[PDB]
Amino acid sequence: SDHKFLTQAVEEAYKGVDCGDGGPFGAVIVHNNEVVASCHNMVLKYTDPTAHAEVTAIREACKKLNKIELSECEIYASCEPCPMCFGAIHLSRLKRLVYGAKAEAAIAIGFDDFIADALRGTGVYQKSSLEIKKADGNGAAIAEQVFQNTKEKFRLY
Amino acid sequence: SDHKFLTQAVEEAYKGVDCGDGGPFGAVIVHNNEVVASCHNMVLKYTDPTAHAEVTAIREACKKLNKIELSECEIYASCEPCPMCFGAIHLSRLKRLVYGAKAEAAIAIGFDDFIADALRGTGVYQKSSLEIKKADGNGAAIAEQVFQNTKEKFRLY
Ligand SMILES: O=c1[nH]c(=O)c2ncn([C@@H]3O[C@H](CO)[C@@H](O)[C@H]3O)c2[nH]1
Ligand SMILES: [Zn+2]
Ligand SMILES: [Zn+2]
Repeated sequence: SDHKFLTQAVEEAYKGVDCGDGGPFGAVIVHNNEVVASCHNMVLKYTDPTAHAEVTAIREACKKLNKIELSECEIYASCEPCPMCFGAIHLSRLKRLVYGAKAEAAIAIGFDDFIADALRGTGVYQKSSLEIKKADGNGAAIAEQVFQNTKEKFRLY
Repeated sequence: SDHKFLTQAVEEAYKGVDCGDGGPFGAVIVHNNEVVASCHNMVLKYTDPTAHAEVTAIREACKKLNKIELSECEIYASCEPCPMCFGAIHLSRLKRLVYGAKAEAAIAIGFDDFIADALRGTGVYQKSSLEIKKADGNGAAIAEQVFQNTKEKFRLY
């Protein structure tokens, strides 16, 4: 089922960058095969630099479930969560994170080299509680190609 | 000027605890001596674990200035911002952060050992360039006293 929800997050990234809500980033929060929230980056729509896909999904899932913790839930991110979003994932008590593309795939088309030390295990103070799965194979390929596809779409604009 | 806005952030922390909005944390965003946002933790009121004082303040300042970057603004946090909030401060491009109490003051009364490497200078993948001032003297005194005064008066999260 990992493939299904990761590809749904990828679809959310495409949808969000097509409708102009924000950058090509998606996030899906699931509760035992049940989709709780399916969101993308809403920074431009909300005029909110904290409205990344992961943060938006956390907010919507927490409001839908009437609780500030998502201990029974897992999050699927189309792209490797940033430091802010990884911190939000920690605070949300999500029990597992699956992300598709490395941050370098986003950096390749002009996004900031804003990478979470706690996700990559390079910190002194911050460590991760979280089970972190980096996607491989076909899901990883789809997620990685997201960014070059979006650049192609808007090339002649 | 630093002491005034840090004191206002401390006051926001106290007000938020008294309201039941969240924990004893405040944040004030300033543009050239004008207060752009004055917020406290809203986790309990919004059912939103991302609604820390700093994130709430960034949201409100961005909505008031109707822009997603706060390049000429400064932020005053009653307590050392967590990894999430420091990532949000990074993304909002705030040029200066003044914080009152070290994170250990909050950790000592039950909060997560959840510390931002990039703030303390131990980040590797997260490279922050904003100016960071840790309060001294009376500011540090009142900011630390926040956590002694608010013990047992709010629900942890
Ligand atoms: O930056 C923060 N803003 C808050 O509102 C807040 N509320 C609680 N905490 C927790 O306090 C500790 C010290 O930063 C960390 O465990 C935070 O998650 C907060 N950190
Ligand atoms: Zn993010
Ligand atoms: Zn925080």
